[PDB]
Amino acid sequence: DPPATVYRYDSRPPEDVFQNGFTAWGNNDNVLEHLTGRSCQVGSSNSAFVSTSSSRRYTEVYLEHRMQEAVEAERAGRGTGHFIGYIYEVRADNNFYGAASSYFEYVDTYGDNAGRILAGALATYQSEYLAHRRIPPENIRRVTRVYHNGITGETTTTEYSNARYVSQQTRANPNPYTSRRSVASIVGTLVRMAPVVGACMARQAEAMVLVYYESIAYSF
Amino acid sequence: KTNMVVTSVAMKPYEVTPTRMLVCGIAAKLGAAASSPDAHVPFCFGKDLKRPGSSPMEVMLRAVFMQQRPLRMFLLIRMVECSGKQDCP
Amino acid sequence: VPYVLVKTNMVVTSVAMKPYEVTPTRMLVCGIAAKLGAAASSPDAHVPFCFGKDLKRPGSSPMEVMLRAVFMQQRPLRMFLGPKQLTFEGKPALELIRMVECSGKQDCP
Amino acid sequence: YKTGQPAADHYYSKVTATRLLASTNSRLCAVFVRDGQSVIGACASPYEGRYRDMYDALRRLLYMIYMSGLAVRVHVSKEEQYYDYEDATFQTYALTGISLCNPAASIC
Amino acid sequence: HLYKNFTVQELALKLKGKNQEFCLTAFMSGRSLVRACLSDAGHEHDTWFDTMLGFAISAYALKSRIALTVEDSPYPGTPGDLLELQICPLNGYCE
Amino acid sequence: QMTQSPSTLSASIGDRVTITCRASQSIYSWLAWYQHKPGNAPKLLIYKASSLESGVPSRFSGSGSGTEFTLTISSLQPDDFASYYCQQYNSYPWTFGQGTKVEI
Amino acid sequence: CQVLVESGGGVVRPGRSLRLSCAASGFTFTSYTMHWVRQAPGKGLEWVAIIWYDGTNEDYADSVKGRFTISRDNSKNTLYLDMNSLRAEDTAMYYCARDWDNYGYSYYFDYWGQGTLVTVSS
Amino acid sequence: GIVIPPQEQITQHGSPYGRCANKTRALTVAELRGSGDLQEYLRHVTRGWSIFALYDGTYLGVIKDGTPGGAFDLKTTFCIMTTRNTGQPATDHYYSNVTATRLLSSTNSRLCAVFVRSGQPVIGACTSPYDGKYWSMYSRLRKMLYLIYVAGISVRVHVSKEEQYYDYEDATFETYALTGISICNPGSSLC
Repeated sequence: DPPATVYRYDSRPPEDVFQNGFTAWGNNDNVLEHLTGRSCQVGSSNSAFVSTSSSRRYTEVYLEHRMQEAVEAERAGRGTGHFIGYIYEVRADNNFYGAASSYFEYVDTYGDNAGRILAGALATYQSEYLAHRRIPPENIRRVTRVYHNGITGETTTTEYSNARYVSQQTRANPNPYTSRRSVASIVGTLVRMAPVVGACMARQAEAMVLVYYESIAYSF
Repeated sequence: KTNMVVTSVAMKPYEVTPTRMLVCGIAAKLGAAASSPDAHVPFCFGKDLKRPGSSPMEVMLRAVFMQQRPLRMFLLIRMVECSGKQDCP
Repeated sequence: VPYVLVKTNMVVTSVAMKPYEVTPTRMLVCGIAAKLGAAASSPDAHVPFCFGKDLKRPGSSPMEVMLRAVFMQQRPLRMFLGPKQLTFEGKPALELIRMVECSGKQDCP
Repeated sequence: YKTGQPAADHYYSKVTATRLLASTNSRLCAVFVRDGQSVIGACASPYEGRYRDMYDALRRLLYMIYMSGLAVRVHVSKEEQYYDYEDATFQTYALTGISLCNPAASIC
Repeated sequence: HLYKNFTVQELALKLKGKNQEFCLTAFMSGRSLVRACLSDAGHEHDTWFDTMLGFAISAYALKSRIALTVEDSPYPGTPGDLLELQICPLNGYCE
Repeated sequence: QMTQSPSTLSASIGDRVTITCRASQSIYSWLAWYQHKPGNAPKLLIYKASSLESGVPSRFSGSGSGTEFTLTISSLQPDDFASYYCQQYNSYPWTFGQGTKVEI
Repeated sequence: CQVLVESGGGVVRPGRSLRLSCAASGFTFTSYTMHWVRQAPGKGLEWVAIIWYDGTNEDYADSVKGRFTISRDNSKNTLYLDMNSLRAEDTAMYYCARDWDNYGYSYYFDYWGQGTLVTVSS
Repeated sequence: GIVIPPQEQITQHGSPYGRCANKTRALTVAELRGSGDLQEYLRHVTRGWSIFALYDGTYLGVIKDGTPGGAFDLKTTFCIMTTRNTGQPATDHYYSNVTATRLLSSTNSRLCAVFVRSGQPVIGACTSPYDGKYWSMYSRLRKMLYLIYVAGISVRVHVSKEEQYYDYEDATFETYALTGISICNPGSSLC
């Protein structure tokens, strides 16, 4: 069952996304080069996928987590404290491919040894759905704006409705994405701490520290 | 304390006993105001050096500090991960 | 009598550990491995392996360290399976005696 | 608490770890969830219990399956019951094994 | 002395005679470079060094800042002794 | 400590015999029941408090209720005339029993 | 079939060394963990020595530590127990036992020996 | 060239069933042909119509070659003792900027890791929790090996050349025992 509505996070203001929306960084079709996190690095970013999520709780916890990062920087004196964030409710057309379905389809057809176990695990934990090469502004329906005041510590939530949304009966593509065998030398599934999140989503949200998942999952 | 999260993890020598270390840090309340004294609170826990292995509290402390989901600390003697939004909002 | 057989080009798919039913003095750290290139009809796609661990002396076995690293990195290896069998999920699971990460075609044909 | 149940293994499939509990000198506890509902509570201890030696090899996998929400099945020994969780509708029992689940192999 | 907001740059674990030391070379673009080793002197039968090394390895791999207090080393070119290791809040700065 | 009872007993051919062994602390199911021919090598009879080794007559049976263990011989052919020892393999040391004699 | 013959027992004055030998046939001598156990006259059996299938671990009972040294050999299929500083207590019937679980670490024994007398007195 | 362990590293007769004893390794045909002393030694020791077992083949007195593991069916398998006490001096030998690959581990034995830079092996370095004078160092080096294997960082390995292991087969790189692993960047005092 493909998910009807997906939620994707970003920091761009409503006046920009409602007209421009999101776009793919580059033209990388490989499924792991996105999931594993190389195609969303600093200097190698060429991803043709825009990462999303199919669960509003996963996106909400990221915003709650980044809420602490803002106030923590206020404690150290190196942060403004005030925060802004956005969750864009995008209706899934026939251009979205599920990470868990995409990843497992890769591993089955191109050898078991080509995929990291945490790469598949991060795909499921993320409920991440990839947008192919663009998201037109006609695809955005609702944006939830969360504002924080460090002086008061109170969060104000406001919901906006798109003026260019087009009502259609659409759903995500149940089928996965097919990409060639990756010539790339994969080192590890890059993630971000507080909380665990794929590198692609973390970078496309906005220096950010990108930490190997295989170097932190197992205790020393 | 409820809806707490751990911000700083750190273990230090204990001068009282040469065979005892203290994992000691600072915990912050998720979403609380910085000016509110309730958010920033000390946290301290002890480990005997003679025991070979890792204490069962330290494993969970590392896990929760790594994944940052909140905790409820019972005065520290024990602490429990938050169950749900209606439980630990 | 099962003569030790050299298994080539597995990747440890699943890691599963259990208490040993023989004595309270040994762990049973085990897993399910799958060869690459063979059909799923043969039991070569879900071959189970087991190995004990000494629970009296704290620490981690070097072979356990290898199993963790390799299974995380999903990397090929060659095992020397046999000749002891241990129970696992109601089916036999052979014991491995040493495991070698493959280099190339010559090492792991 | 020793329930006196006839020391048999219990199979709980397709679960993931949430809600870690721990104390100073006591056992650590984890709730296990499938499809959003609690199924079993499994705990391990290095200080008291029949499986007190079990704890290092357990914590080596519990940390992993807590960091990574991987497919896990719990083998539970029901000899000892625990009441650490406050108002626990789910039964809390001792932990004897953690097995990563492979649907492709269809073992779990 | 106290040092704050330092991310580790190098970590080494080497031997010295009978004993073995482990140390960190921590550098921040702002101030100068700091180096500090700790060795097991009378702690061979203890478990202090093992958890010290676990914390150091985790702090390096997880790429977080450290705030450490290191005693002064009178001999130039030789790292001072470290007593406390403290992982800074993830993706931020210590207080 | 891991102590048997009774010290000695008698039973004709075709009867049954029960021997109990108790421990200060629980041994779970880590019990071995041994037959000691006076002037020969003991041969293992009962393992895990319930199972039976290969080549052993089925008349022997074991009950493993935690602290208290029982061993029963359903029918006593003359071959069953020996001592019987209860052994733990849970914790240090691997204590044996004191023996119980079976004769006419 | 599995056999285990003992050898090398006799009267020994206090404070002298002796060698107890165990020979086995029909199977690998020390692919199994092998133990050494003794019985005092009119008392309960106790456990003394353990040998792995390679010789890695050799632990002893609390009463034979520092005065008993255990040994294995696969070339001649022999188990050896060396007694030094023999005391009056160890006036016992000694024999060796093979473990059943195979490939190490069981504390229950399948095949024992006929036993050899080692007596310590003035 | 293929590194050949010396003559003294061979047991009299290996265990049956194909499983060599602990702390021993099966013998491949390449190593057997590597040294003629071993050839003549096994030529004169073993008499009669006897065929033994090898990993890469067999032995008769010509030598046949087969599939890996195929000949393990027959009982007698040659076992080279993995460890040899060279007698070389106790010093520090450092090899810098290499990364881990091709790990080896056995039953109740050591953990090995080939170190490679620029595509070719440099030094085979291993640690053993049980055996060896550096047994107090596995519980310290396993963490470093795991980190530098999962992250694949350029790391310098410091070995002591007393013992000589032979856990790898057809190993061009020599195998030794490792003492200090350092995560370093060029031009540093802790390097």
